[PDB]
Amino acid sequence: QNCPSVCSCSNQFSKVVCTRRGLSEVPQGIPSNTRYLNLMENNIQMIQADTFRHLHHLEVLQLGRNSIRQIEVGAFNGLASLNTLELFDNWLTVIPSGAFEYLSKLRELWLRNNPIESIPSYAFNRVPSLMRLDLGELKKLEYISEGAFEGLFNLKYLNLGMCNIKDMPNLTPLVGLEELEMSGNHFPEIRPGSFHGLSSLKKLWVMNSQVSLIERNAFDGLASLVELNLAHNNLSSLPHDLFTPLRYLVELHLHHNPWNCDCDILWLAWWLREYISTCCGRCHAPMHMRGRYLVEVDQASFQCSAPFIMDAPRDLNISEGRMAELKCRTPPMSSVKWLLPNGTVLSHASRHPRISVLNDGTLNFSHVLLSDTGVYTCMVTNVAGNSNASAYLNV
Amino acid sequence: DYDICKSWWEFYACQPKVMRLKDYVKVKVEPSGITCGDPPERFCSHENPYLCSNECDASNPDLAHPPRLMFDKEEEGLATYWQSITWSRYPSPLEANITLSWNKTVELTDDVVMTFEYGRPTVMVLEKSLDNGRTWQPYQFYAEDCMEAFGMSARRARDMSSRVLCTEEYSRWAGSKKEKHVRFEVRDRFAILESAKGLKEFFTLTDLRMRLLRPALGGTYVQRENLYKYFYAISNIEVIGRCKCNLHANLCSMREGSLQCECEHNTTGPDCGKCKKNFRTRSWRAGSYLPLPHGSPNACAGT
Ligand SMILES: *[C@@H]1O[C@H](CO)[C@@H](O)[C@H](O)[C@H]1NC(C)=O
Ligand SMILES: *[C@@H]1O[C@H](CO)[C@@H](O)[C@H](O)[C@H]1NC(C)=O
Ligand SMILES: [Ca+2]
Repeated sequence: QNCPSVCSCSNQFSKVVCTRRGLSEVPQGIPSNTRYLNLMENNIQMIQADTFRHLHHLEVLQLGRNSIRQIEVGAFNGLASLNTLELFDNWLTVIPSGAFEYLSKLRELWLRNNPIESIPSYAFNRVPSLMRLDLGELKKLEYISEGAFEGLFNLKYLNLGMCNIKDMPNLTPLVGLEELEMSGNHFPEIRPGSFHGLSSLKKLWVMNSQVSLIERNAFDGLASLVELNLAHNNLSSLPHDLFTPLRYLVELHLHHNPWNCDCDILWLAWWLREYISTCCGRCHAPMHMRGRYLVEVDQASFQCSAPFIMDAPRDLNISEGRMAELKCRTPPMSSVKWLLPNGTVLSHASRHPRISVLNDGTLNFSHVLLSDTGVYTCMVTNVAGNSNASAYLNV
Repeated sequence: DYDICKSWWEFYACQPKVMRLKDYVKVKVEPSGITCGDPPERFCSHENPYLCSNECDASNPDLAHPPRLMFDKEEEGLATYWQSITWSRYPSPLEANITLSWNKTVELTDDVVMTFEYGRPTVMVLEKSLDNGRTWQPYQFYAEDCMEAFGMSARRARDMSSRVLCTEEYSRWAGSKKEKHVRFEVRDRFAILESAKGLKEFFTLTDLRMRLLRPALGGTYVQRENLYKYFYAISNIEVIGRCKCNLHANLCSMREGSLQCECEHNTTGPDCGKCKKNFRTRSWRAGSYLPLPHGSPNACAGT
């Protein structure tokens, strides 16, 4: 019916601002008309059960920049209209999974900059309506469960940046994820398994992550990819035909990388001239190319070698059940694919249950079967040309 | 070192106490309309483009961000900041000039430290005036890419000999919680009594100006989809120094709206640069540090 003394309302009565106060607790008489409530820059330590029980029109609850340590099970009861829940910059050490109970209209959950120690299994599963989740700046994060992101069928945005993550979490349940923010972590190598099951991904940000190498066919599974940000890393080159299966890739951020402008960047220099100016940065090496933008790098003054298959695959006589290898020592940046006798083509990205293509080009088997008999061709490609070498696998 | 003017009369050279110069500063924020609030604007984060929690409304005192917030005394963790409008006018540059007016010659003793909120500028200039804003000279150039912004070679004040340089050390994107400062290395420049003319004159000024040319970009190029991410926000500009009294005063106070030396040694004027009316037998001389420890007073005399 009326505005609280420690708060400031608006003519609509939609907006209630209670910022820059010495509040240790949430105001007692918040009007039922409220759509947007601001409770930032206060000393609130605990959100008691049924606190906002009668605020049925509340769309945005701003609880950011406070001292919130505990959130009770029924703290968010009666919040049928809640779309945005901002809980960033608090003292939360555990995700309040029970508190996010009946929030059927919740689309945005900001939990960034919190002393959250662990993301347990099936957390956020009680909110399948969630579309935007920010778990950034979690400096005290020690554990992420494999089933942590389970139940989030409608999630389109995930921010897990500045969490000091050393190895990629299981993002497979996020089937409909379109935007991923992984910037500010530690990933020296980007593997094809790192982003497995992210078919719907359109935007990928892996800035300031100390990336020194991107493995062969790493982004191959990311068919829907529109935007890729790999800026501010230690990248000197990218594998041949890395962006070729990315039919929808139009926005690229490749700057602040110590690019080695030799025959290996020529495919990229062509790709950017044909599909994309201030987006990709400059050559840091060799000295003759230093300072030039990779978009302005001209192949017209380049003399290149075709793929050198230094060690062609050797013929193998092996018994059923044994592990077998077909080596293919080729320049590390070249494109490598394997043609099996059945006619199927395998890459480093392929998820075959027995036969795997390693990053060095070698074809691993784990255990051979009677059906694995015939000619296996190592197919290598560069900007200068292509090379092929076959081997016969017996039993 | 040089605090006492008179004792037992016997005179000595004197300096006023080191002040927190931001307490007595006048502000000029150009152009008109650069400060947020009219009309109200919602600000988004570079870390999360959907996190648009903060708003600037000049009508509401709790949501307002006036220029005065760059100099006020702050309580533990309760930072107050001046905020600029969003880069809604892009591709047209988001430029702002913050002028620090004192109407008095002040000598710098410590580093000029500017504290930015939610991102430092990609391109900025720090300038000084000795004639209340008539002529201007640069102190230091700040750019993410020194060659792209000013066509100057990126140099560090740390690697310097016995000069105006461009530094890249205070412009990179490192988030909203880390690397909030842009500083002018006063103590390091002095580290390289001295009777050099240009030395004391270098750290002397009436005004300071910050030519904010390009805001924080969040690590990459500008994304036209959300321009509400790009703005300026300054919580504090710490200016530390003393009044220039030509070694004729030990007190500097607010008189007629601005700071003025409490002149001793029979001298007059704002900086004690002239002989007082009845003491003009000898022409005005500025006090000297030599010989140590008291120094030569060089007082004005009567008949
Ligand atoms: C593989 O077996 C064939 C006979 O089936 C033999 O001629 C060939 O030399 C063998 N190669 C190796 C490496 O054992
Ligand atoms: C900033 O000051 C310079 C003169 O030093 C002036 O030419 C320029 O137009 C000013 N810019 C703004 C936005 O006031
Ligand atoms: Ca302030």
